[PDB]
Amino acid sequence: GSSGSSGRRVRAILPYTKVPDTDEISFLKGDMFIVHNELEDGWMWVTNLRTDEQGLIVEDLVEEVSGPSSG
Repeated sequence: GSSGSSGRRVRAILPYTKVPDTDEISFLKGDMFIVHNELEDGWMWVTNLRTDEQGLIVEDLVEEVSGPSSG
């Protein structure tokens, strides 16, 4: 266990179409996730809270969940 991040939270602003014959996962707009590992080429090993599965999503199809406003 080395120095890193705790766990960034993001949300799918739009529905994606996982790739056929791969680990990728299909999510829907509104579905949250949990950033566990930060990959390269714009990718991260997160886990959908709805499907409760792990996969590879792009940081371009998600948004950062942070702010003063509640919720």
